[PDB]
This record gives sequence, C-alpha cells and structure tokens, in this order.
Amino acid sequence: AQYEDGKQYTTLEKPVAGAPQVLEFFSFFCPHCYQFEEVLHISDNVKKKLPEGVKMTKYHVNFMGGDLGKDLTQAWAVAMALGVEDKVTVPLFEGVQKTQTIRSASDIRDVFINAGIKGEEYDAAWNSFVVKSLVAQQEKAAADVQLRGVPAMFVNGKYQLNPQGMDTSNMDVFVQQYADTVKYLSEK
Repeated sequence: AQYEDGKQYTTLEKPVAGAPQVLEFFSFFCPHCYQFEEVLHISDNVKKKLPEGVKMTKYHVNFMGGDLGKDLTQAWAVAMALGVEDKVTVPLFEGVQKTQTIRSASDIRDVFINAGIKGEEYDAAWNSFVVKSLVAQQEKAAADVQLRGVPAMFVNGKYQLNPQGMDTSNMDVFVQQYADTVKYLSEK
C-alpha cells in the first residue's frame, strides 16, 4: 500500500484510550524540535490539512535538560494556561539553543516578561494548582506512550508518526508528506 505500518508511521501495540486526537511532544532542548518549529513549521502545516472538528495538542517533556528541562515543562504549562504559546515558543527555543541565554527559571521568566506577560501574572500562574495539574497532564500523556524520544506525534492514541521514513532532500516535500500522513491517519 502507499501508507504502510512501520513506514510513515508505527502502530502502538498498547493503544491509549481517550487520548487527544493529534498529540505532539517536544523539548526546548531538542535540536530536531527547533527545526520542526522554526524551519519546517510542522504543527502549522498539519493544522492546515487537518479536517474540521479536530483539536491539536502540544506538550513539553522532562527527559531532556535535567532541572531546566522540568522548569521548561512547568513554563509551558504556564504558557498553555495563559494562552501565550505563540509568543514564547520562538524566544524559548532561541534562548535555549541559539543564544544560550536561558540557564535558570529566572531566565525563562524573563522571556515571558519581554513578551509582555506581566510579572505578577506569570508568578501567580507558575505557582497555581491549575498549572500543577497541567504539568501532570503533560507527564501522564507522555507516560501513557512510554515516550523516550522527541519530536513525536501521535494520532488518537494509536498511531505514531515516523519521519525517518520520509525523504529529507527537500524540506517542503518532507513537511507535506508529514502533514498528509497525519491526515491519512486521522481519517483512518
């Protein structure tokens, strides 16, 4: 067939009930994730090809970057709670991987301040139980699929994107193959 299990995707032998329809995992420490965000705009091209009625979820993971890795997962919860993902994603990626100016929780906080989120608002979110449970959701979702690597995308808790099995000679072609695969899995 044109789409084959173990080719553009793999199937979870342990399917995950009630999972988000499109579920993406990343880390601000992850070099391919930076590419996915900045150069390829994967999430965005997937959205453009997804049907009507389908929500997209993106979570940060702990297993890269030790202590700062966890701070970043909590900061991403803050971003989700405040709805400011589109304002902090780029400066967080560049702060961690390009300029290497993010070294502590305070430096993460600076990125939000510079993006116009108020200090008071940020610290209140950071310390809130709503953010605590948002952190829990990120961890539980990643635990459910026993996630050892990022970037990762899962469709309705049973299919996992396999970008290794797509051509990378052309970045545009790679992205469309990726997005078309998500759409195919979606309609499955």
